[PDB]
Order: sequence, then C-alpha cells, then structure tokens
Amino acid sequence: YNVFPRTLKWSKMNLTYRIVNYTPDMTHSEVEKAFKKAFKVWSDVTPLNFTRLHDGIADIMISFGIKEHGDFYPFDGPSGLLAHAFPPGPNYGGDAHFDDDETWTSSSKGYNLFLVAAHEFGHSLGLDHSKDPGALMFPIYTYTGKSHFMLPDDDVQGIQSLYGPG
Ligand SMILES: N=C(N)NCc1ccccc1CCCCCCCCCC(=O)N[C@H](CCCCN)C(=O)NO
Ligand SMILES: [Ca+2]
Ligand SMILES: [Ca+2]
Ligand SMILES: [Ca+2]
Ligand SMILES: [Zn+2]
Ligand SMILES: [Zn+2]
Ligand SMILES: [Zn+2]
Ligand SMILES: [Zn+2]
Repeated sequence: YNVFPRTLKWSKMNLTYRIVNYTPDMTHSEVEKAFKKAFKVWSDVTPLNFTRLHDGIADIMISFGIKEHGDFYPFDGPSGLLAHAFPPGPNYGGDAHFDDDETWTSSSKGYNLFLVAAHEFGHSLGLDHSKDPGALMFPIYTYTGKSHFMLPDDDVQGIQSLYGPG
C-alpha cells in the first residue's frame, strides 16, 4: 500500500458526507446505496464512522460532473479518467468526483459505481495508489460480482496503519 506525502489523514474518527447531485444512469436509491456500501468496506476494519448529511458542508462532498466541473482537474469524456478524489483536509479535502460521461450502473455493465467509489473513498481517507495488482487501491478498473465484497489484505493494512483497527 501507499500513503500520501506527509501521511495526510483525518484528525477524527467520525466523518460526514453529502451527495451533492446524482447521475441519471441509475436510480437515486441505487446511488445512495452504492456510496453507503463503499464507505462500509472502510469502516468495517477501522474505528472510522460515516454519516450522511442532507444539507450543509460535510467532510466529504460527493458529486458527478463532465469535463470542467469546478476544479483544476477536468474530466476527459467517455473512458480514460473515471473519477478522482482529494486526500484528507479542509475544503476539497476528501471530496470525490465522478465522471458522468461514463455509464454508471450497479451491475457488471458500464462502470460499477460501488467499486469505483470504494476506491475513491480510499483516497479521501488518505490512501494513494497501491502497486499490488490484488489491492482495491490499484490504478486499474476491474469488475467483481462477488457477494459481500471484502477489502483486500493490502488495503486493510494501509488503512489501519492510519486509523488503527476497528
Ligand atoms: N487490480 C485491480 N483492478 N484492483 C482494483 C479493484 C479491486 C477490486 C474491485 C474493483 C477494483 C477497481 C477499482 C477502481 C479502479 C480505478 C482505476 C483508475 C481509472 C482511471 C482514473 O480515474 N484514474 C485517476 C487518476 C488521477 C489521479 C491524479 N490526481 C484515479 O486515481 N482514480 O482513482
Ligand atoms: Ca472519462
Ligand atoms: Ca471536503
Ligand atoms: Ca453517466
Ligand atoms: Zn434520497
Ligand atoms: Zn432530500
Ligand atoms: Zn473534480
Ligand atoms: Zn485512484
């Protein structure tokens, strides 16, 4: 596993998040459910707790966009970049952005929101890319219809080395 320079991390176990907008590719419940599961794979092996906010500024603001969406990291249409998140910190820290130019789904079609978001939140939590082809933090996409997706060994060690067990 790999940590960001200066070992960026949150200084609190209770984080909040908010879904700013949704993709038309799937139902709103699906989207909501995908993100909830994405966070759980991380909170399941650490003391980290996540709670969704209906309004206001949360630690982790989630959103979909195309091309230029407001930051200095614009998307590139279909394929290529799928999403990008900011490491822990104030403002953009922890924020996760999804390319709505891709087709998001909750199945083996297009790009699985749940899997990609689980990877993204790993960045929002303080994990950089892993060089282990068997880790969730590996920089290449792959689908998994596996029931009850568990966090790979490498990712577990990397997240616990930051917030301890849980
Ligand atoms: N062996 C495998 N496939 N394990 C993973 C893995 C294991 C188990 C289940 C799913 C996956 C796939 C998770 C998503 C993989 C994301 C791959 C990157 C796609 C391109 C992209 O969006 N890159 C930006 C780069 C920009 C960073 C600069 N600020 C990125 O960093 N996204 O996160
Ligand atoms: Ca793209
Ligand atoms: Ca933030
Ligand atoms: Ca889309
Ligand atoms: Zn709703
Ligand atoms: Zn509402
Ligand atoms: Zn962005
Ligand atoms: Zn990544």
